[PDB]
Amino acid sequence: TTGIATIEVFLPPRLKKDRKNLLETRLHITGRELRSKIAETFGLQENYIKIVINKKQLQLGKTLEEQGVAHNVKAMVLELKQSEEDARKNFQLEE
Amino acid sequence: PKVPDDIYKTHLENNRFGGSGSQVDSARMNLASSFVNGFVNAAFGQDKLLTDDGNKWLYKNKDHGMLSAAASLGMILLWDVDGGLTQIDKYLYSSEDYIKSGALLACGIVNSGVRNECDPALALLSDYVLHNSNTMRLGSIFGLGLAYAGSNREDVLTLLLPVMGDSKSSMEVAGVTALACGMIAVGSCNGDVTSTILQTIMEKSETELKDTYARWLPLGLGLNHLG
Repeated sequence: TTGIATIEVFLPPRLKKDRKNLLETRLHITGRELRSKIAETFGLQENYIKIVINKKQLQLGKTLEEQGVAHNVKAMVLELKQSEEDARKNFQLEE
Repeated sequence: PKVPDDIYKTHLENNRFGGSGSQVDSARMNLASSFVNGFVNAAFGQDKLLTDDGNKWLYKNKDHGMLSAAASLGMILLWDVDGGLTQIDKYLYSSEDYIKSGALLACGIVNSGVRNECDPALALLSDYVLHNSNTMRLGSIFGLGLAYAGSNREDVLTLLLPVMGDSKSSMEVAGVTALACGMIAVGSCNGDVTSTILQTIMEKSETELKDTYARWLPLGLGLNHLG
């Protein structure tokens, strides 16, 4: 309704909480925005989380509407040992 | 977590290969040790060898071991999807390419036997089932097939089936694709899969029918007709 989607966000059992959670949000927003909002609503590190959406990856530089999200789309949140850019950099510096 | 060397318990046998003739990190026994570490410490979610020295042990393997050894971690991290999936990331962006292929299969192999409403492995390996490098594509497709064996869901099957006609992919990729389609749809005898794989196996020529990996394609058919 009203151009807002109730995204079903799934958090790890490592953070002991409800496995399936509802997040009401818009669709004009971008990937940086979705990771930031998931992080603040569930108290996670926005740079240490990777969101998988509608059987795909987040298009971080692209908006939600373009990447294919809609109402009732599942979103798995995944933690990282380093930052999402540091996930590249850490190995990219060790040869 | 047990150590492959301790499973061999070289600390007690008379090491008749030692001293000067043991000071090499040769490929073959390193691959054997990685497989042993994966098998013995499987599903326990932790290791002492390839967690602390994760990158370091990988650096002393070579060639197909990277596609193997990295994927070995996936067996240790079985069914803790958010466990392995937080651990393969350091290798999801690895400078090494073969170990990237192993990691991209470990991601899927972690999801083997369990189904998630999110289908995380589907999401991760969907964009790499047509990767240009054969190793990346192979790891992605093997992991995705393992993550969804017996699922029979047609989105994955329709993502998989175009690879049969994809003659540009190396043959072993077609073999792994047939194997994945077979285990994803076991015994169902579904026409959508079956007719496609029958036409796939129908077109190969003499030099293709005799090659090493084609022998898997009939199995991909047979798996769809189990029992």
